[PDB]
Amino acid sequence: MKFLTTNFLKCSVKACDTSNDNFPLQYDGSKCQLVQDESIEFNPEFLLNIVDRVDWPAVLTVAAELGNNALPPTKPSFPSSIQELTDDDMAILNDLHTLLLQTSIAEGEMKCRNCGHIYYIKNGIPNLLLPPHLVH
Ligand SMILES: [Zn+2]
Repeated sequence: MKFLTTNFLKCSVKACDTSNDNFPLQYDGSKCQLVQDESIEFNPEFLLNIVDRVDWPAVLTVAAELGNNALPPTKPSFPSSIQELTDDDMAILNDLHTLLLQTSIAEGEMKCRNCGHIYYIKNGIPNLLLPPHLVH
């Protein structure tokens, strides 16, 4: 499951819905095996839409769990059109593409910070229901 998905997965126990600790889940980085899918094509327009949607604090938390400590504490901001993007903006976009879309968890384990429920990812598939669309 793509790194991006960790930004939209909360504990499936209904009693946890009211907790501030139901999301994000706590990924066990000692157990999560990561794989790169480089066949996913870079699309800046699509990526800009994605970056706008993510909860940045949860990106930072999960990334650190999975061994990435090179992200800025504030979500990168970008101009309103592709034409206005700098080379530096594009380099950031490329890095975000690699992180959010090309990086997948093939196998792993993650838990609810509120209730301690342990979930699993097997052959890239979590045993918690995936949402049909990604929104906060
Ligand atoms: Zn829970």
